[PDB]
Amino acid sequence: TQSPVSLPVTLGQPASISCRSSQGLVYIDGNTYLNWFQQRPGQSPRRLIYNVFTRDSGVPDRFSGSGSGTDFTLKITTVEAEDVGVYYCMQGTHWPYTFGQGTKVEITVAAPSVFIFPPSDEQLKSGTASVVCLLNNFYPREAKVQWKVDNALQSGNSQESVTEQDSKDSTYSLSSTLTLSKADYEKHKVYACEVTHQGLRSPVTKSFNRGEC
Amino acid sequence: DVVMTQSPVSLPVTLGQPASISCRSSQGLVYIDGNTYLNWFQQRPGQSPRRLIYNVFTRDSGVPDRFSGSGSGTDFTLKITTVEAEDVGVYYCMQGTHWPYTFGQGTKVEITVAAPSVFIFPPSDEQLKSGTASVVCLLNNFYPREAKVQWKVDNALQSGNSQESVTEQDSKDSTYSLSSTLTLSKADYEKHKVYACEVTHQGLRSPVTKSFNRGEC
Amino acid sequence: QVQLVQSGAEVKKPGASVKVSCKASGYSFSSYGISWVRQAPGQGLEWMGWISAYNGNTNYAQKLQGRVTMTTDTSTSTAYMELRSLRSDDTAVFYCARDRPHILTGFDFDYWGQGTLVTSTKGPSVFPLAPSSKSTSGGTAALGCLVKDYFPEPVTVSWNSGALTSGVHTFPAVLQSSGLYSLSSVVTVPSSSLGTQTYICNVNHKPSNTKVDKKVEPKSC
Amino acid sequence: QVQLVQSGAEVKKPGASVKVSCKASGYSFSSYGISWVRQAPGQGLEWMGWISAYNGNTNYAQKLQGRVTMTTDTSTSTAYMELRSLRSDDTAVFYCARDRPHILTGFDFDYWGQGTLVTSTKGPSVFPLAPSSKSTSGGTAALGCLVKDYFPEPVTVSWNSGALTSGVHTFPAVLQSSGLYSLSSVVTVPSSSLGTQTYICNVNHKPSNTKVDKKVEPKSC
Amino acid sequence: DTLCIGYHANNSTDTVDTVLEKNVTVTHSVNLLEDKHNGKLCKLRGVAPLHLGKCNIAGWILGNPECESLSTASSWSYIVETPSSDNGTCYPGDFIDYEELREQLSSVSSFERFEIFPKTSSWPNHDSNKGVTAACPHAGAKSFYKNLIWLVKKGNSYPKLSKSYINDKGKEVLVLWGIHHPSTSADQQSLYQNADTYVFVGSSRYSKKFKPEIAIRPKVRDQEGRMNYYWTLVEPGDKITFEATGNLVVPRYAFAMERNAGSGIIISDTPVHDCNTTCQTPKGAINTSLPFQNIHPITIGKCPKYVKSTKLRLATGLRNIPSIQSRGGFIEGGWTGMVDGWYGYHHQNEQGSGYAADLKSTQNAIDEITNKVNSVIEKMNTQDGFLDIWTYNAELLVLLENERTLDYHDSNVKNLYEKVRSQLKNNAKEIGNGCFEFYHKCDNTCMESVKNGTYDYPKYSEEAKL
Amino acid sequence: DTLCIGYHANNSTDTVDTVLEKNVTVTHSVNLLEDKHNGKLCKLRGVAPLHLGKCNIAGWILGNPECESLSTASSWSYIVETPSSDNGTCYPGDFIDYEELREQLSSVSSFERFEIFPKTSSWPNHDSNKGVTAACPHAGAKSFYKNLIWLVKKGNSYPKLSKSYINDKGKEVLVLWGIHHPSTSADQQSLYQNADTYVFVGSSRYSKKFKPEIAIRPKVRDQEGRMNYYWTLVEPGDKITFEATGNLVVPRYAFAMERNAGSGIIISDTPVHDCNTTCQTPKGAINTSLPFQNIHPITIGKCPKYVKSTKLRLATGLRNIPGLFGAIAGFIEGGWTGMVDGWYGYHHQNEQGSGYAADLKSTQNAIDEITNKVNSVIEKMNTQFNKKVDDGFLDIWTYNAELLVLLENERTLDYHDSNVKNLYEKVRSQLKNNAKEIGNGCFEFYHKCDNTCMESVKNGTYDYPKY
Ligand SMILES: *[C@@H]1O[C@H](CO)[C@@H](O[C@@H]2O[C@H](CO)[C@@H](O[C@@H]3O[C@H](CO)[C@@H](O)[C@H](O)[C@@H]3O)[C@H](O)[C@H]2NC(C)=O)[C@H](O)[C@H]1NC(C)=O
Repeated sequence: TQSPVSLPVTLGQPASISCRSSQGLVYIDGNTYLNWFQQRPGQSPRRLIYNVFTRDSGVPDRFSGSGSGTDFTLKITTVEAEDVGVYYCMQGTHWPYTFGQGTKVEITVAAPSVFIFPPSDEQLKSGTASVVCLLNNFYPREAKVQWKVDNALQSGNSQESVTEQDSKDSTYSLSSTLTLSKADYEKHKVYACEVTHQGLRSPVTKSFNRGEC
Repeated sequence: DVVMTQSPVSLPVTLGQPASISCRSSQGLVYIDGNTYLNWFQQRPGQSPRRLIYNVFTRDSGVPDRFSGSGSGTDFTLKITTVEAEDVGVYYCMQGTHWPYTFGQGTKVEITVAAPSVFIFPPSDEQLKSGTASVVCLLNNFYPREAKVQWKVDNALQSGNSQESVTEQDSKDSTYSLSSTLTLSKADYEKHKVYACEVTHQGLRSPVTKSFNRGEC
Repeated sequence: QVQLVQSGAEVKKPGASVKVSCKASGYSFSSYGISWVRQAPGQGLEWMGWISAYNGNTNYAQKLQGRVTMTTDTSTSTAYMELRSLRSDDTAVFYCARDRPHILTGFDFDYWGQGTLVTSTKGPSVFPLAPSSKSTSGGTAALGCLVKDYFPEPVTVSWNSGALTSGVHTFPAVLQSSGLYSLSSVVTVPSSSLGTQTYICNVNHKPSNTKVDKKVEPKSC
Repeated sequence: QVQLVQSGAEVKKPGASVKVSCKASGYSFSSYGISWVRQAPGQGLEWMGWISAYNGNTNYAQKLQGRVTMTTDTSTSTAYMELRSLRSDDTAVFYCARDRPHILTGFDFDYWGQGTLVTSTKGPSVFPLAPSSKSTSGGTAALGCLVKDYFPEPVTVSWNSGALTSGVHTFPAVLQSSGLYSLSSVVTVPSSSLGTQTYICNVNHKPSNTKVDKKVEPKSC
Repeated sequence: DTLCIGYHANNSTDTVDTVLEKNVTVTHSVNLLEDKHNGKLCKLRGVAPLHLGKCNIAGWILGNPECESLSTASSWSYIVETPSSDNGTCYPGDFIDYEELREQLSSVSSFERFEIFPKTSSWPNHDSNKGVTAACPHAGAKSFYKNLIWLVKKGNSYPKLSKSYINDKGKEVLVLWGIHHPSTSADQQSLYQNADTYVFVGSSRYSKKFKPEIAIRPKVRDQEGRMNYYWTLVEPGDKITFEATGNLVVPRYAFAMERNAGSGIIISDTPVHDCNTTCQTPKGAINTSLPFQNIHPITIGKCPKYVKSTKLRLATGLRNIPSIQSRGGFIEGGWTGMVDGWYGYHHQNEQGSGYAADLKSTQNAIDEITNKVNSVIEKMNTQDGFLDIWTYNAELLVLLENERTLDYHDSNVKNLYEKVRSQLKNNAKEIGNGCFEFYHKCDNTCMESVKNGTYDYPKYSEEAKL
Repeated sequence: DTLCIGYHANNSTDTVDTVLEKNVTVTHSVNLLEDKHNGKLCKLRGVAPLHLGKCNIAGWILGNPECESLSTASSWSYIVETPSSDNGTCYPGDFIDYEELREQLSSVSSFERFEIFPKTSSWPNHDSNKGVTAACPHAGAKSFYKNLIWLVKKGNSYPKLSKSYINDKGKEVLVLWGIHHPSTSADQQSLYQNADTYVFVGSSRYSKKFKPEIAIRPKVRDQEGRMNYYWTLVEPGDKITFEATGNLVVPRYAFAMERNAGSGIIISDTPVHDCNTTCQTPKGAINTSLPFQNIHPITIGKCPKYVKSTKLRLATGLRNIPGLFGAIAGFIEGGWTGMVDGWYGYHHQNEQGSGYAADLKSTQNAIDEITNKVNSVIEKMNTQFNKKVDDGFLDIWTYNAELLVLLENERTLDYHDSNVKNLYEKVRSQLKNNAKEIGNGCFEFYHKCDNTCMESVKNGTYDYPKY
């Protein structure tokens, strides 16, 4: 049993996760709890603290797992930006190993720099137009992106995608993509994405005119 | 060896009221399934001791229910409700499982005022025909035991030439009996006329004297 | 340099079986000790089975005991995995890692695998996202690739064949109403270097064995 | 009925050995253990040894272990005891009683012996203690025997061969400067019966096998 | 000729528990728990107990009309109460210092009830007859405690009260009184005229001022107001004093007594008998031969320590395996014929056959076993939390010492076989059933040489065969 | 061809105690008593407080001239004292409520000393400079507690004192004062003029009137009269008041502080380091799977429960040899070092080859039962645990735990002894006449049995086709 399932934290200050079991597993000669691994987005998990306390080779001393009997914790002094991803508890003694829900780790205000990219000519030669808006390296994650075509609000024809919190600078990056047919794209001139974010004194708009760099 | 410590060594009691003796050991007695102690014994004067309460509590066959031995582990007692006159003699503790029995000091039980009736017996003629004269004074069935017997020959106090002997307390009437014997040579016996024993005892308003004149019944 | 390798991503319809391999390669290989674990998005992780070529008798998960099967080879130093029936909730990324050859002595995942992601194919159309307006920004330019209409995921995208990594953001793939996936990958660069620095994005969609290298150049109007 | 009997009193000088027997009469002889105990006047009691007819193995007292020895016979159903050296403080009254069959079972002294008093010989001169006076007293007369100058103890004295016991007092023996013992035995009787009732005292000194029956008659002056 | 070794067998049905096995039958064993019973509530010491029927202690000492009037034995060693004896304090309220009073009255040597304040004379300025109530009925009419008097105002006035008594009886006197707490102010006025009243009971050993509270209670036992009951002990010479202006239930009969130390109360339905037994339990009595008992936590007198266990029996002998009924480790079956000792031999030759025990091994075992059993009883001398843990500590120790006992026997037998095996190496082979097949003929005196421990073999084995 | 059975063997030197035997070597075991030793301690970083050194707590809080003045760290969770702490109360007397104060100052989060009553201003009608004595020397001269002021009469008069302070610091303030008890009436007059004096220290949380006693105590530290030391905690907003007509040692410096819960005092000569380790013995691992230790009866912080035992080690495996049922130490008189897979296993021998193999059905069932039993013991410990209950339970629980470990160790080795006897009976019941018993835990195969035939015996399905 893991807790909490969602763990919001910030840089500088430490953190802690809690795992509890049904039986006070030991094994013979104190294998006890299996160690904990950090799985970054789109990456395999790596070893950290095997045999409860023994640290893994090639891992900073910031991490430190401690515990005795059927509850356990894992403390990390000073959270860096790279310390982000999903964490899980490791089944012990049993072969019905059973892992946690795991806890998703997530990390000063930073305003997004906004960029808009018109459809590449290559694409327009196949009947579909994709306009892209890029919000790069902002914090916190809360951000709002509206599309405007000839100043009219759009609805449905846009998809968004966000990266996990950066491993170095603790920022989020976000992409919004306006997918239109080539038909509709030829009917309107002004394409724009309006961005709002806590770090913006005013809403920002990046726009362009069709066929007009 | 087990140290069978008795207490008290001298036990003075009276009739009607009960009594109790105490025995303690160095090591506890069990001996497999509660075999325990052997018992306690009552040894009358000039007689063999008889069984009483074997296996601590189990009473002996042919013994009244007045006796009752109780205890658990080391110590403590053997109680007797209402003491009769026949309940007199020496008592001792049981063996200590391990072969060294080691018995007690066997404490001595002893029990209204009764004045002695006094009798004096002159030397029998048979004896005087062998050069020795024995005068005897008998104090019969008195209580308490404290009694004083003086011999007087022609009214002079005697010293050394008398021996005494007392019976144990009677098993029926709780009285003591005492004998004093004045042993003289036939020479001295012919020199003096008046032979007397003076008796004093709490039950006597005055000292009693029984006397006789030699050769004169 | 000690790491294991396994088979790439695959795709099978509900009903057909699937096989996955996990080679040991370099270097310090216990003769014995290999385990398998799955991870579906939205759930967590659960043990599947274990095997040793000692050969200690293998162990399976009671829930999947009927279907799973374990095999291994000492010469090639490779472990294989097999499943019988498939379904919608059976999709997950299967990982493989080493275990104690003895099994009774202890347990440890010193080195982990890559992750065989198993779920028709279709290569992506890669469109340049080219720097726009004026100097993008005076001190910073943005550019990228639009990797559109591919299936099934997943897809790789590096920049200048690994040379460029600092400042790169590759966004999570997104499913479209068409049933095809879409993905964007951007990077920030000095706006002054645009005229002198070539930027190439390298898109690999292994399900269709497709390689596309798209040069993203500015808008010299 | 199952009373046991043993040898009579004896006497031996320091240096010579002595033997004592203890027959089992009235038995009921399931062959079970026999024991021996001593009792000296002025002291108490101490175990000497033990012997069994079921078990040939015997047990002795460590202090007197060297000198003592135990033997028994099944046919005659009798147990024997013997000592080597003698001394003044080793002299005591020896008793014999049953104990136990097996070593593992409990102990019990259900039946006891008579008491062999072992400790230099004579018969006593028995002199009448006659009651005349003024007939002793109106309601009660006293008379007895003076059992003088015997050695060694012990001496018996009954009256009219057991017929007369009520009112009898037999006093403890007393040692004299001569080295010989002296004893008195008296009885009270109705002073009216003196002229019609014969009174005899029966003195038995077994060490000299001596029997004296002395008639005590009054003083018809 | 054949010589064999074996252990003792017996018809005992005693079972002991060990570390590995449980309910193991053994030849000899000592119990550590006496709960043997069917005893009937008897009497500790010659002194019999005071039996409360239809009442409790409070109703008896106060004198509830429903209780049986003296009567009342002069002396009692303990008091027995009934669980269905719930009619005590007829008028509602609570008995102050009830637990203390219960322990005081437990054991008594002399007890006498006397009229400390006669109803007719002691109260001339107050009405004593009106002190009755419906809560205390006797014969279908209002009555009150026989030992107390409920003083009411005499007409239109309640004068100040001041009565005293000097204990001239030569022994501590138990005095009891009550303080009334009415329902409403109207009842307070109707009973004692005055409104703001007070009560004071002074003595050398005791002093307290009671201010009665006038309040409406839930109304139980048909009375809305309550009444608290107090008591004290007046030493011989001390003077008790009753100063009060209302709300005082003065005493009528006090109790001159000479209490005894210790003792307690038994609450059970068992009857009384005359067997004169010396420990007692809540329901019956026991023989207290054992140092532990499991009947009830409450005990009177010198009884064994209470321990809540299913069974405690320390093992002394070996496992009993007779194996002979119906038609008929290394050695199977026990030697029922052998009774000499725990361990023994069995010879077989032309002269005869018989069993015999080795006393050197047997006596050394008896001395060590007896010594170990006494060492455990020396451990019990350690005089709700400790009870449960000591019980488990004792259970563990009995189980542990039982395994050490049976293994000590198992080792003593193996040492006896190795003693014979090492003497005759080639003169006799091992059967495997704890027996030895004598190749050369060995007579009775030759068999004794093996028992003595002095065997030589200058003769040939004769095992040439074949 | 031959098939044999045996136990596991290894190079382990772990010894356990059983019911019958002691110091028995076993293959696998879990310990139940940890003794590493203090590196230094060195715990939670800074955290040891102002190492007291030559002074004690009383001298430090009062400000004995021999102690080092602040200085003094801002925060500490526990305090360390030395047995050689000669310097406490320089002036004789006794510290009232000393044990209480020790537990209050044990753990602190914020600590600041401030001048509650400045010597120069607060006392205009009394002489504060004369408050020195020979009992408190500093540099070969009479001195006094740095945090207190001993007020003396100003000439021929000692006016009534009345000073107060309101706690505006926003956190409980520790105030300390003293009451002097002179030797003779002449000294009482020479110090405070008045004869029948009194002192009163009032507050919302505390109130007491002190009447000083004038008596000749036996001489100590060159002072016949003594001095009792008192203290209290003023909550933020409460007002302390000092009403007195003599014999009052007013405070100079109070301590505004914010206490923490728990903790205690350590009296030892060990020195200090910095290593960020919690209460459990170095190197802060601590990291003590066992709930038992044998270091000190009481230890400070979140530590395991103390048990004074020579050794406690619960057995899991079997006897290591590189019985009751007859197997261990019986027919099979040796263990298998070559076999490493499992506790119990077979050993085949045929023309194809030879090798060891363990029976996982018996081994896994044993591991599951042993692990379950080991966890059941750690559960029975932690789940269920003034001098006759604090120290009394310790000696009895230690004996109860010793007995239980001894008991459970014998049940473990017999469970292995039985599992092997069951494995041999499983093979024996299969081949009644096809192979005889060697007597060394082996079987002489009369008929031919290849690797696939040997596996049929391991599977538990044996056929009877041939002589
Ligand atoms: C301690 O001694 C024995 C230990 O087994 C217990 O007596 C036995 O108890 C069992 C039941 O637990 C009885 O078994 C029954 O046997 C009949 C046939 O006789 C069968 O039809 C039933 O299905 C059942 O198996 C057994 O008869 C009985 N007696 C013997 C001689 O084995 C005894 O109860 C134990 N006592 C305690 C206090 O633990």
